[PDB]
Amino acid sequence: MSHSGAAIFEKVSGIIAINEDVSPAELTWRSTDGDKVHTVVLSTIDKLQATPASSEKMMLRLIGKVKPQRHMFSFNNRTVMDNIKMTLQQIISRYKDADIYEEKR
Amino acid sequence: DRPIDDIVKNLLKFVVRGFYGGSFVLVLDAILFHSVLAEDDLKQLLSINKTELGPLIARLRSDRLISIHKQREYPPNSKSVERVYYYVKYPHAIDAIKWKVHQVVQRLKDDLDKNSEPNGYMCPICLTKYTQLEAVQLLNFDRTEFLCSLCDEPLVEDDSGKKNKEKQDKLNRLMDQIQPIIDSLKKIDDSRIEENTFEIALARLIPPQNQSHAAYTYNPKKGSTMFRPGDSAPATLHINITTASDEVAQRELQERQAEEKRKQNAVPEWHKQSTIGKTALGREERENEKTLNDYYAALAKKQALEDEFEDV
Amino acid sequence: KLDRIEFDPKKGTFKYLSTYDVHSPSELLKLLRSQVTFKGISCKDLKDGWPQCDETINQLEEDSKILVLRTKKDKTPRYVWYNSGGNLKCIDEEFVKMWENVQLPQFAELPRKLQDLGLKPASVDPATIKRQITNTHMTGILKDYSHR
Amino acid sequence: VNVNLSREKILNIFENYPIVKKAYTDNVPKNFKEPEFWARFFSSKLFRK
Ligand SMILES: [Zn+2]
Repeated sequence: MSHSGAAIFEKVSGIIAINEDVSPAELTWRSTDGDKVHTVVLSTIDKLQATPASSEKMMLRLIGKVKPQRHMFSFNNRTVMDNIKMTLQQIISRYKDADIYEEKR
Repeated sequence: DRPIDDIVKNLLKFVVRGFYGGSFVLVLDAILFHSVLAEDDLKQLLSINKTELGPLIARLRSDRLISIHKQREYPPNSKSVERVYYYVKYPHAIDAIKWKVHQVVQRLKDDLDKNSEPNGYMCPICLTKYTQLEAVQLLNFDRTEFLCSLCDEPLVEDDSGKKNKEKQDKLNRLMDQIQPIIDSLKKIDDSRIEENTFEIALARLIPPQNQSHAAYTYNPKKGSTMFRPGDSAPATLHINITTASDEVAQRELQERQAEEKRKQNAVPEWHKQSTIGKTALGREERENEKTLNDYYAALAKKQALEDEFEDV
Repeated sequence: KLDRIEFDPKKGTFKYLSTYDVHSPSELLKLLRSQVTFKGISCKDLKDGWPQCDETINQLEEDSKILVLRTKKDKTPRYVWYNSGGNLKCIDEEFVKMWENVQLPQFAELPRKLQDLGLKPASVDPATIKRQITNTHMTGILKDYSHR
Repeated sequence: VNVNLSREKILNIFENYPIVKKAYTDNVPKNFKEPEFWARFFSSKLFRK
């Protein structure tokens, strides 16, 4: 209950899941009927934008490093949104560390 | 999640499948497979008309196996309309189930006890039941037959004299049939369940449809003191690997810090030397290596969207 | 070019492709299980491409393997769902009537009643829930370090 | 929070613990890079144990 949840992508309701077993970890979103499927490699993400907790809107956006690619998601429950955000924070942070080390060396 | 949640779900599934008809299973199963479910979505999931859905929801609501939640919604493109959501409040359903199971068992036990008492009497004409005590005082002068009051007619002995065993069989069957419910309740009592709410249920939501009109979000009105009945319920780690070059670099930084550290306590120059005589104040190896390598090689050879946002 | 037609390059043949490729109770059972949502599969489409469906569906209904929605004009199978629970029929009609007869008390009083009988109530009364100067030439340099 | 590591310390960890080396040789480099492994290792419960 910390790697899956309901989310809305491009005005389409679906289930958002975090797949960490396969390296690199990628964010996969699937529609309820399975017609639409979206996959994003977390290694390409540069920053993680999230709406403030003081606003009724509950969007979470990931921006890819370079017309940079932008992925936006909307959730339903703040607890689900926060739980996904905390997990995503760990993945993005580690990949950023690897990028710094790779360029540093 | 938690093992208890499955136990509660299993108890609900058995109760609905046994003590209710067929369509009831479909409605409750859909609302158990998913979290809070909009009425419109529920209709199309089961493809049953609104009129048929009414009896199912109403009876389930009456037994408190399903809870209701109405909130005002403001679609960006259409006039506001009130939406109805259905979910399961486990404390409510378990509480209702526990009482009903006890009542049914108690009723049979009381009925079984009642059948063990004398039969009684009744009047065929006025269909008025008379107890043994009441019939004794209405007998005739000859004291041969009981007489009715309204009709003044002989009474007839009542039935149920042969049911002493039938009711015992009825109680025996129900206890054996209802075994899984008690076993589930026993495990439920051992654990502690948290009361569910419309917002809480949304955490486990599985969207029913692709473009459902109903917004499965709970945006409570800002700072509202109104209270409705039955609507309230009870850091990053980075690691840097230091090599030999970095180790000496850290030593140089530490040495610089030590040099600056003493300065804050170092005495000034005025303080050091007595200043009375001064003025006033104011106003090639590489080639040798290659031949060695060639020579040693010979030796080896020889030897071998603009919205407010924050950065998280 | 159509989607409901299947081509066979081995013999150069066109076949009537069906929405659901099920021709056995095992295939139907797994298809219902694989569903990610509780949207039943139409029996109108299930019948197409399969000679008999009512006979197979009826047997599964007796076995309590699937849930079947039947019409009202006459018993005819419609949209079906996988049975995640136990036996569909496990309570005698004489006890269902008794369950119908029993009427629950007011919810605000039900938890109290169970405690009287010695049964632990998994609920609480909603009424018990409680809601819960000089030197002005430093206009903004002075930070309020009131507490430590 | 930052933690400093050195190759001499890295070798010491392998020598004093064979489980860490076992999960290091069969993973680095096949799926990801060494720096992520140690950050992954420290955040794991194996390091705590
Ligand atoms: Zn009479």
